[PDB]
Amino acid sequence: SSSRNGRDSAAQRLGVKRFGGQVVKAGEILVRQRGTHFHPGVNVGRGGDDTLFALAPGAVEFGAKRGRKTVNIVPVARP
Amino acid sequence: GGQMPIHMRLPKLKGFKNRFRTEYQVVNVGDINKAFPQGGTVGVDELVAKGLVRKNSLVKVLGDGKLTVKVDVTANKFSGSAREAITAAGGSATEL
Amino acid sequence: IRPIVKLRSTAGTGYTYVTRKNRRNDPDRIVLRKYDPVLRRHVEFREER
RNA sequence: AGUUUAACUGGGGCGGUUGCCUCCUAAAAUGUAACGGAGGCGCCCAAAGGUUCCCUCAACCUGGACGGCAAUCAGGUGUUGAGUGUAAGUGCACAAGGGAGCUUGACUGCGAGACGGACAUGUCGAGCAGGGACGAAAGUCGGGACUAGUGAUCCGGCACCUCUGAGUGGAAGGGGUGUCGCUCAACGGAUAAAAGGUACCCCGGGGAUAACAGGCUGAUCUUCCCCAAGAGUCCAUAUCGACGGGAUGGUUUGGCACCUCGAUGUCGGCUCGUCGCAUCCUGGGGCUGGAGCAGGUCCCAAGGGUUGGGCUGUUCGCCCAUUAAAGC
RNA sequence: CCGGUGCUGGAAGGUUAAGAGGACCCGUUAACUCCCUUUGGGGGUGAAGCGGAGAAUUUAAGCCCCAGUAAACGGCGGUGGUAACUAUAACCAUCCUAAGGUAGCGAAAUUCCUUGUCGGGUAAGUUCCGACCUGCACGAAUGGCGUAACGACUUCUCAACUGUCUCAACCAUAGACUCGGCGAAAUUGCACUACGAGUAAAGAUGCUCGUUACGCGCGGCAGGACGAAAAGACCCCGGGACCUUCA
RNA sequence: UUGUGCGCCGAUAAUGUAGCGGGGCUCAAGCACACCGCCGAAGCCGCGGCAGCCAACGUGUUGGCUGGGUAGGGGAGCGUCC
RNA sequence: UCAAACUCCGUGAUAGCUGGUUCUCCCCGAAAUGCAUUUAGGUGCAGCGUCGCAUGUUUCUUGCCGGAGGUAGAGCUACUGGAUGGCCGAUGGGCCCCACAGGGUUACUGACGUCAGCCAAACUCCGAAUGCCGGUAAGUCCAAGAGUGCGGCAGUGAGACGGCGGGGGAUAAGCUCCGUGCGUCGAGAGGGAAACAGCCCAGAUCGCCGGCUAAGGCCCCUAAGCGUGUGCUAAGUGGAAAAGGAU
RNA sequence: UUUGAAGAAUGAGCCUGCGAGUCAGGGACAUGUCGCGAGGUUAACCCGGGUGGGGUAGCCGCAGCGAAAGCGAGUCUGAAUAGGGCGUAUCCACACAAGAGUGUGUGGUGUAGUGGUGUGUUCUGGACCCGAAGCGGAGUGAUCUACCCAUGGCCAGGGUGAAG
RNA sequence: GGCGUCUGGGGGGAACGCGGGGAAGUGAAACAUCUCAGUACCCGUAGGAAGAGAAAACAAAAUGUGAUUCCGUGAGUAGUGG
RNA sequence: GUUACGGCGGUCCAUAGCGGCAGGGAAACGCCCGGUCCCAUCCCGAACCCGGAAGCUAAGCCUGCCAGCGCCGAUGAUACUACCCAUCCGGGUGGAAAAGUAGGACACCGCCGAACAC
RNA sequence: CGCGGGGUGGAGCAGCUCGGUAGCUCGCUGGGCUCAUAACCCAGAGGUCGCAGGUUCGAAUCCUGUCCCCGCUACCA
Repeated sequence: SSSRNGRDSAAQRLGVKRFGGQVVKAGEILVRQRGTHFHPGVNVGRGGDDTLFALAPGAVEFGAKRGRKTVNIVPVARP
Repeated sequence: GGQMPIHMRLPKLKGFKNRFRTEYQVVNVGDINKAFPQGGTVGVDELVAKGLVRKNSLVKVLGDGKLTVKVDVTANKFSGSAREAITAAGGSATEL
Repeated sequence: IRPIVKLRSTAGTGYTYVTRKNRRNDPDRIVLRKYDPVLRRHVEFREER
């Protein structure tokens, strides 16, 4: 006999790249995702592939806003 | 391993090589200022002697370092910075 | 022959190029579309057949 | 005449597959194999892109001419179950879904920083400028809700370029920029170009890998057994014992591929045996739907015995005559 | 059966090489010129000649094509129904074909099912003979069906004959055995090389627990030493060789 | 009658006990729970020697830690010849 | 000697294949994975080793803190699906009024809804523990002989069993394929397991006719106890086994 | 050689000898060491009975960027003073900008290669050693065997009984 | 063509040379282009050396060099190359 | 500063919602009156927009009453679980610890403004 | 070891998805010609390749399990 299956796609390495508290530079990829399981918030932008990137430095802060899970970047105050 | 090797899966570097290329052995005015602290006439022969350029080579002069001394430089080409530094010291920059 | 072909939208006032794709079963060859060229600025581009 | 005639493969062949995307497997980061489980792709759209503005469905109920379950109309309920170009998932009602207007950013030059990462690939990207679209403005726009929709390099083609121009001026040709040409689909793509046979075979190797045997397993097979619906005039259990269930054994077909491929000779027969008992006869016994003869079934018992022939290579089997019996 | 592929013949067309042909175009530039200002220098046109790219047109075989040829290579059908019992189907319908296997043969050196069925032979016959035809998958010069004679062919049967056998016994001879003499061999990691049940790379002289066994030879048997021999020929992988062909 | 702790049957292959490793064990040498000691390794300790790394102090001693090892890498050496 | 003789030469043919590769000690010490491959028993790169250089605790462990997940589990009237029984009762089927409609009525089906109980790798209103990322404080810190970067030199790229989670398989395989800052063997001796690579203990610098221990064991083989106390067992259970039977 | 062999997987009867990472190259890379040092070095060649002395042709360093023209501590891209790529040895101090990860200027310090040679890998070569089946070139072979040519020879005895 | 006479050749030789002919194993991890390689081998020819050689050359605007051969560099470069 | 208040926002966006049954109209929010003007309906002055102030809090909005439906929801226990012990017991230890259930939880916070107060 | 392959009126055969499935011959029904078949005329009539699913609006048509006589099934040692 034979199987009509056997295929699979390449793993896309989606996920969260910078978790809560992680200090990140601007443009840093925080979240690789397909939709908006994580939404963009403060100083975070959404790319064409629904990827979340920091628009400014800071520490990643995961929050909520009207039920949506959000990703925010809180500034790191210099001494 | 039969993988298309790095030297074939990559593109050949662009451009050509210009066999009719006028390459210049370069010397910097700072090197001149060190070689000739007193100044004076400076030509390809003197630079070859002081070990700044190669013999039987076209010579160009470039304005990297500081020049403070009077030199009647003689080379095949000069940069603008080199010429200006030479004349600012008060010497001359002759092209042959 | 493909329905969606290369097109090669060229320019009026200088015949330089931009390329994209457009279905052949549109009843024309003339995809007049504005674009920015190098060496000039925004002008109308057409598809040289 | 020279050569090619792919690999994966629970041996190989045949069959199937080969790249990309989505899910599960996948063990709550990522990733993760199998000839593991399911599907899809090799496009489409000049709007199904951009932008501004607006709207919110599906389903159900009720009323309505054709009109019906369902066309279009009205009202109501309805927070999302519809729909999202197309697979699936993640998302989207704040709408990314529905509609309209204007449009071409389905741009040029660039790109801080990151993701991913054998390498080559791939991916996101704020932001600066140019010149634009929409918008009152803020602002958004470097294709599409996202992720697939594709092909390295070589080679060559086309257009443009203040590059080069084999003494010089030109030109050819080369080069740059943009771009085109490969189901190279065996999809990291041996060649621009290629199918088969060998039992006439050869060599190098392999127990890394099949056939015999062994070993493991025991689906299958075999030998029992549990329940007992019942058949048995009645009576489940004299006898057979369904539906179902649990095990033995390792003799069958198999699965695995663990020793052996620098050799473990194969079926059947002949000869020689030896062992076990799951006993064919002989022996002992219980029950009987055992009157007696003869049996049936079960238990104990392996001391000995267990024929000769026809057919077939045959084992097996059928048949012939016999036998106490013609064992496994 | 000429549909396929070949072979033969033909050439009205179509296509088609080199060669002729050289248009047109391009490069160059003698000369015309235009600005641009320089002390000459950048744009256009452009003869002849030399070159390059080379189109149209003409051009044969071949191929396509038109016929023939099967003792040329080759190929020679399905479905369904139908006769007063039943059964089959002489018959019919329909589809396809280039044509649908004729005569003759047929469980065959061909028949898987299959030891087909029936009959004969046999006490008993998967073999054999005859016959049937449901020909898996006969077939007419890759000849078909037969055939006297022939055959160290194959198969079956019978008579006679016999130690092939029931069922084996005896005799001699050559070896084997003994003595003398000469004197190898393959093999060989070793060695004062047991058996059982186990264990173990899953079959143990060599390990474990036990059992058995005084030491050394001679003749013998061949169960093991996965015995010797030959780097398994089968299988696979890799590479060769030769062979075939519409690679 | 309920649950439990031990047991019985079911039980059944083939060279030879052969499903405790053996003898033998219930007068446990068996099982459970507690308790007491001991044996037991190239482990640890003790005594001694060596080497590697490091440190300290002094211009070579001490101390600590370490020292299984295939492919393999590095280091230092023995022996032979000319 | 023949599916292309022999001889010499090319030629020391080439072989991703097999075999072999010779003295010592000291230190460190793997891998049997990923990707790609006319590739799968080969090779390149990465991973893992070593050496050197540079940096210096960045590594690692623990505590605490900030975080994302959708597994286990659970739940489903929270979706998609499945699915048990009731209740209602559309719907149809029949019957009767018997037309055709409209009615009641039912031996029946009986959707939808609802009550209760359930299930799911590709279901999730939920949701852990762990693990992971990051931060932080400490620990180790004359050492893990760490980590990172560069470069020289590699080898490996056939893994095995076991524990746990899982696929395939008959939820069989000493099966196969994955995962596991899981282990061991590999490459690891020693002790125990009778023997017995992968199980348990423990990581062997050498020596000692010294001691304590681990696992495992203390009647004799066999070192240590026919140990103490309380019970149990009658089957040599111990010193294999099921459904099920059983004063 | 293996996941794993005492292994019933391979090889070895024994001893003695022999038997496998070598050599060349201004080769490549790295490292050590020596010389000289912003320079280093010669090759061929010439003279020397030598290992020594000459030999500047070249080679490597000394400036890069760019397809190139070319420009030059800058350069390429680009309309850009607008960013990026590569480069300006490195470090120190200061100043100014920033805190988008740090940059820009000034000053200073001032850059280290090269040729011998050893070692380890590597390239071209047989390239650690042994090993095929087979390919090619040129020749040797039909005294075996296959077939043929020429010339000779042999086939006891007994039967059958064709044509004519 | 025949007869006569005279002059010469003929063959060998290890290497080197000139002109011709010209493989394949191999490598390309296959293979045909290509490589191996103008190698091996073969043929014809010599000479002590041969061949080449006195520009219908190079070069690049330098008032340039000035037969040929050979060595070193140029340079594993420019380029060539499925 | 007080309002049965009008806006703009916030919350682990439901303790906030839905549905109640009784209420309010000071300014304001609103319905509401009309389309002449900007503007508008793929038809409609319904909407959007504009101009207005006739009456009405009827509705929206707002206030009070709530465990009726939904939402939140501990604890403890259980499941599951990393490590560990244990020769099968998936037995047990110490840690973490759900879902479901049950007990119980019914909006709050800020800024501005308005009327009044002042 | 294993793989494979068309179905359609009563029979035999066609027809690949622009939104229907159908058409041919034979057969059958009715009529006519004949004293009564064949040949003629038709109002001629006649089927859901079975159910599940499409992207489905809708599929004979497309895709899968089934629809099932199907040629080839072949482990060569």
